[PDB]
Amino acid sequence: MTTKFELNGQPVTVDAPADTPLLWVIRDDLNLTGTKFGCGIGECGACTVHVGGRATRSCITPLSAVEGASITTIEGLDPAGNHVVQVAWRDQQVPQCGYCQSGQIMQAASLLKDYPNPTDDQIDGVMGGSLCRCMTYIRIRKAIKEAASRQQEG
Amino acid sequence: IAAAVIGLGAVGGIGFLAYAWYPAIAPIPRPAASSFSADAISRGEIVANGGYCAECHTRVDGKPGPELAGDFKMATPFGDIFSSNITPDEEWGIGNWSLAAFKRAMNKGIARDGSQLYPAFPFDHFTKVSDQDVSDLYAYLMTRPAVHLKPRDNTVPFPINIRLIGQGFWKLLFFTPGRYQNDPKHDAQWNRGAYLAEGNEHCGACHTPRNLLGAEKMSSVYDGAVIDGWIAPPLNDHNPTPVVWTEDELFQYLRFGVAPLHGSAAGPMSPVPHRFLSKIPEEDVHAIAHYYADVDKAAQRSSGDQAAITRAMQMSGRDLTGPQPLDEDARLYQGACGACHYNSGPNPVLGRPELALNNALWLDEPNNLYQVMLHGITAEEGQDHISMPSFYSGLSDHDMARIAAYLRRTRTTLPPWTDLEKKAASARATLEAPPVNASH
Amino acid sequence: AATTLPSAMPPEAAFEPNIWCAIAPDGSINVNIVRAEMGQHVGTALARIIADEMDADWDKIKITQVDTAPKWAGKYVTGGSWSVWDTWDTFRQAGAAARSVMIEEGAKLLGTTPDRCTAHESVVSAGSKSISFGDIVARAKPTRTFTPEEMAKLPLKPTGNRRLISKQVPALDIPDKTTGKAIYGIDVKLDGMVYGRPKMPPTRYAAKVISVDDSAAKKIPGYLRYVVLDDPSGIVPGWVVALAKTYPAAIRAADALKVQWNPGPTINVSEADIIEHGRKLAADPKNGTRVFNDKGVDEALTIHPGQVFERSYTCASVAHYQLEPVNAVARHIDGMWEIHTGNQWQSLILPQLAKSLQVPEEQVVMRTYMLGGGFGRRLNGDYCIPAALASKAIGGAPVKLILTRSDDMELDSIRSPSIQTIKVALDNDRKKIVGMDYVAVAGWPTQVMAPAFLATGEDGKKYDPFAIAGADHWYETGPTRVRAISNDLANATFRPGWLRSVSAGWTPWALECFLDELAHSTKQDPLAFRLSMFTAQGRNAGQAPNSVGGAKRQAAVLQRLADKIGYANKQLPADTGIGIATSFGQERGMPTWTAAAAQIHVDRKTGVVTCQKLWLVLDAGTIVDPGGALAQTEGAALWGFSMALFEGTEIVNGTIKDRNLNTYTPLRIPDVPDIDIEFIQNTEKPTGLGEPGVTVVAPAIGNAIFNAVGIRLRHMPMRPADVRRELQQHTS
Ligand code: PCD
Ligand code: HEC
Ligand code: HEC
Ligand code: HEC
Ligand code: FES
Ligand code: FES
Repeated sequence: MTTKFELNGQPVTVDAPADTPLLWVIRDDLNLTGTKFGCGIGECGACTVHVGGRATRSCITPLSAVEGASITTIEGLDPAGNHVVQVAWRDQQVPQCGYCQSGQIMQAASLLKDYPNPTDDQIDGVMGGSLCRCMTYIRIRKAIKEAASRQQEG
Repeated sequence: IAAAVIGLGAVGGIGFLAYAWYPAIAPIPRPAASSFSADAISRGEIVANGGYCAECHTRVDGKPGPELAGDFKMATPFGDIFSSNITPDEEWGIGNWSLAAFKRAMNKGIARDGSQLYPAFPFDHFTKVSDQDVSDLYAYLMTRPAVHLKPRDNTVPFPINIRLIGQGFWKLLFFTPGRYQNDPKHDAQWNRGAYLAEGNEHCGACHTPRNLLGAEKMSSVYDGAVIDGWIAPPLNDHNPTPVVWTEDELFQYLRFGVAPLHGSAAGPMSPVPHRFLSKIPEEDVHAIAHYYADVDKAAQRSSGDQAAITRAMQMSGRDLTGPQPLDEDARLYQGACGACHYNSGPNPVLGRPELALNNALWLDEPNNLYQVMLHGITAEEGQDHISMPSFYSGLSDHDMARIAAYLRRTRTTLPPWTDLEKKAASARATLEAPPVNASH
Repeated sequence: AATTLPSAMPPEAAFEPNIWCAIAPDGSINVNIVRAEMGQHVGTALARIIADEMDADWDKIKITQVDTAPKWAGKYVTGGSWSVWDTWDTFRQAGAAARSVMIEEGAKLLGTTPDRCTAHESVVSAGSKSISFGDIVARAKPTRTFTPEEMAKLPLKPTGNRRLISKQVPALDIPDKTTGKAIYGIDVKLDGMVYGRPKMPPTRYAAKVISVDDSAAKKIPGYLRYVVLDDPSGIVPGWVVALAKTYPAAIRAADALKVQWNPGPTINVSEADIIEHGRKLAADPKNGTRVFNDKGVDEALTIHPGQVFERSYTCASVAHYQLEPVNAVARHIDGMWEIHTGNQWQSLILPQLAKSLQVPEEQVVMRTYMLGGGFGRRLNGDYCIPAALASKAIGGAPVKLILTRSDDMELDSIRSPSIQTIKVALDNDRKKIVGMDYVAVAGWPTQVMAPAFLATGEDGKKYDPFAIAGADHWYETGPTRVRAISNDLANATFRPGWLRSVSAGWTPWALECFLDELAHSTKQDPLAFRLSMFTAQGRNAGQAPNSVGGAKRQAAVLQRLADKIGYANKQLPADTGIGIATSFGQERGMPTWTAAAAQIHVDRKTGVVTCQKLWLVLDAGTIVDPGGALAQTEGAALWGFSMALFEGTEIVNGTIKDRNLNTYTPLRIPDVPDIDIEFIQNTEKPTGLGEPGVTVVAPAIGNAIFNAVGIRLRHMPMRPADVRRELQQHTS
């Protein structure tokens, strides 16, 4: 029943059924509404979180699968919200409605961890799962490239 | 006729009785834990960790059971077999067993009271364990905490529940007792790897196909089998993956649970490198990897690895880059799976397993792919710290069949599978909805 | 007052010259925004307008997304791209009033006549002496208030070069959305909250519950009860809501509930049936309401039966698939029904909520939150009623009703499939259009949700403005008759809804494709043919201040496109073409003249159509927010691209066939083409920009296809299978 794991760097122990998705454990049990609910079948990426530093869909990830793991949400990406991906998102004015942008930012951070220089093909391959209904992809690509360039500067 | 047939039948019966029947060693008082030396305890701990003693001797169904207490359920095709208690319990355990009785059980599969054990207990592999290892792991077992739990009763029917006749006949037909014999044709490392792989680690227990009587087909060793719905792929030349299982790949897979090219160890192989092979000396895992690389014949098949990797990289990004208004199964795969399974660079990125190189798409059946789609992979199941969402409710049987057909056609060069929807339903019929997500 | 965006307003009272702006004693200036924040950054643009007119420092400007209050009296409507266009005059007058009060009080404090003191950057000065707005409020303590007719006569600033308008400015809501701090309707948490999930009836309308078996659901841990909704307004008939302490428990309980239904009379209606009914309706000339019917259309059409050019164009169903599923929290606290949800049209759903709850309209209040994408789906508001009814069933305790994606798609007010027939009669030379007859049959969302907002045509009969708009073209086609017919089959089967650029996304498709077809059939250049009919004479002369210049303005942007893309001397390789299409935007009253060109390569083997480049030129008057305008136009162009080539669904057994992303295929990041968007620069009255970009993308691509391989497609979306079928037919 009780599943213990490290969320945003803090150890937590959630008492919920082991079949409960990580999305509704984070949103309701832990009161972290940064993660959003989209399709619910792991095809839109709105619920993307970071398990062990890797982007994953929390909508179809059961609680029992994250026992003793390290889960990072959009609230834990940076203490002050000044992550390179977040700064590039703000400078490029990417978010229109902002519902997908938490998952989009988490997936972009994971991509930058995977490919430090995401080409167009790499961006298409990695960010293809994430869906934006407002269609901010033109700004999304530019923000990803700008964040990559800033990271290489650093 | 008459006298002749009666005489020959009596001779055969007395011979079979003499072969099958074994005397019962007199029980001994429980040995004190202080008697065994400390180093022997550690050596036995290593040996028992190698043999996965606590894997199928711990109750998993229902509530979790005590360590090494038995009562583990095995869904044998002939019935249900429940592992005996091997904790040093006085009555329901090996506490009254002596060293000779335990050694006899290890080398022949005969219990203390003389009864014959089922081949579910892989004595055909443990019979090669040397005397020193047997004594060490006996000392390790006798110092474990005692548990007074009784294993449940088996549901095996007549005429297989009769231990004497049935198990004696099975041992006569297939079992061959005897310790592993050193092969002078190979170096010490290869000999150690062969001794472990065919002995304590019993890699062929579920990697070698079995006939109708549960005996491993010695003419098809390491040819891959089906266990728990999953498929254990071949451990020899017959592996269908385009990249050869080199020594480095084997060592990485068997020690850390993830290989740079093939992928991670999921399903029934979740514990083997994680729970057991990681607690034994690194030299043993290196020897096992070297032995299997020799068996796999990697020194001859490793020439085409670079070409295979390049081809897999070419086909990995297919339909994932650029506009895709034509193929709908490709759209479904890209939306559902292509986000974390796309590779572009000359080599795969650790944490993004390459499906074009994985056995899930190159095997004869989609069993592994369907099982991975349904169950998912937990944080510590395959590669460390990283996890995989379960598509039990996200994808229906039709959608899983569509994804499997598209991946087989595109990510491999093999002919398409058959009866994908029926196989998807069969795979789904072996679990109980890991997520309450639903929300289709 | 719910959420002040940049930061919380100071708690030291304020001076309110009107109901739109307030000035705090410390200099902070709050602007009350009643438009829904569904992603268009409307609050930032409105704040820019009011601050530029007020002559105030932008760093002291905060915007409050106020809740529904009697003081604003049904001004909570956000659709049809009216936000900036309608708020221009109002916010300019409000800012002028505030600036006048500040100037007078500063002049009084400084001992000078107001005729010499000047205000800039939130400080008014008279020579050397100066005083800030906050100091003015703290010292003078003004109490003057302005009625709307008082502000209507103020000396507004010249509409020329402005200080804050048409300048780049970061949006106020983006920083919150980047760090996951923006609160949506689905993020609302109340004390004693109980989660709820519906069990969708087999049909949208006329479904009756016979029996409910909750024995299976009682074994679900956390499941509380089930409520069969009794709707006085008849908006959600035959609904059964399952309640639980946790949302997954509610989902499992709703799945495990056994409900028997009477399916209704539209259980076996398909999309082909709807299109056939539309054809039958359009066949009869007496059906429908003529938006305008010039005299002599019949005589012009029937004088020469051998010189009639007729075409028909069909558009399939499209689903919103807004990312945030429809949800709402409802409770009854302090003798008032509170509804927490994201809505686009609160003034329309408030009377319906009051009727459903059987309470006076003054006892219902809707708190406003950020919208996870409206796109016209949140104009409906039918998702708030079940939450309120479920809360009323248990005595007013909070209930958070959340719909899953399958339920959201079942309840989705999809864009009804439409069929349009255009028939023209030409002259003796077969070069000029003499008479025109336009008919368009589709579902009427306004006739269903907001019957009081129907427009009146030249026939004198009520019609849906959001089902014929875009067909009232500005071309010179002689006697023109434009007819709008309501598809009763579509209205009965499902709930027709407003999509992005409602009715302006498919009328330009048929109109521009037909114009190009007629130009090619008469051996004419489509650009010259279009420009020759932009005479701007008669009804197209244009009015003021909205459509100043008339059809000529449209021609201008078209000409601009013809210069931006090198239309005259464009040489392209084989199977490559360029297609152009123009439109006047959303409505004749508020036109946004737009033109688009698409470069398309068609694969003759697989039929795949790839857009190499997409040019857009728009004339929306003054561009209040350049970054916001560019973002809205990019989103609209991508929405049009997705509807033209990628999106699209079907109606099977009276309900939409697709239920999630496993079958629905909206546009994703790899499919984005190269887009070049340009805005015509002038000082005219601003018009809408969120919707118009969708208008021209779909026909242009189609035209480009005809210029690439020579096949004409008259159905949306244009899938590769259709191109392959057309090519195979042409091979014969
Ligand atoms: N002249 C001008 C105009 C405009 N602009 C910009 O742009 C925008 C917009 O505006 P408008 O035009 O006014 O619009 P509005 O009204 O505000 O909004 C509305 C719209 O919006 C659009 N867009 C969008 N986006 C997003 N993101 N999301 C959404 O949902 C949406 N939706 C859609 C729709 S649909 Mo109808 O309702 O359907 O019927 S209508 C609509 C703003 O913000 C501004 O900033 C400018 O600048 N200028
Ligand atoms: C799963 C495949 C097993 C592994 C790995 C090991 N054992 Fe086992 N063991 C298993 C079963 C199913 C049974 C029961 C057979 C029967 O007749 O029902 C057993 C039995 C034993 C016993 C017999 C004890 C008794 O009271 O009869 C012993 C002493 C035993 N097993 C020891 C043992 C050791 C030391 C292992 C590590 C090398 C080991 N087993 C592995 C199943 C499995
Ligand atoms: C039964 C529980 C097993 C035992 C004992 C061993 N293996 Fe196995 N192995 C098993 C399964 C069910 C699978 C497939 C699961 C998957 O998703 O990977 C495997 C896989 C391997 C592989 C991977 C081969 C490939 O992916 O191409 C290797 C190299 C392998 N197994 C080797 C191996 C060795 C050396 C073992 C003795 C220590 C061994 N396995 C034991 C099932 C079981
Ligand atoms: C991102 C969250 C993923 C999505 C979406 C899918 N997969 Fe995946 N997969 C992912 C990871 C990080 C891993 C390895 C995890 C580990 O701990 O082992 C996997 C694993 C697989 C495998 C097994 C290969 C192996 O290395 O064991 C297969 C066959 C597989 N994934 C296939 C697959 C399919 C078909 C998917 C669409 C339904 C899919 N994955 C989605 C990451 C992610
Ligand atoms: S909600 Fe998990 S990906 Fe759509
Ligand atoms: S910003 Fe509205 S969905 Fe991506």
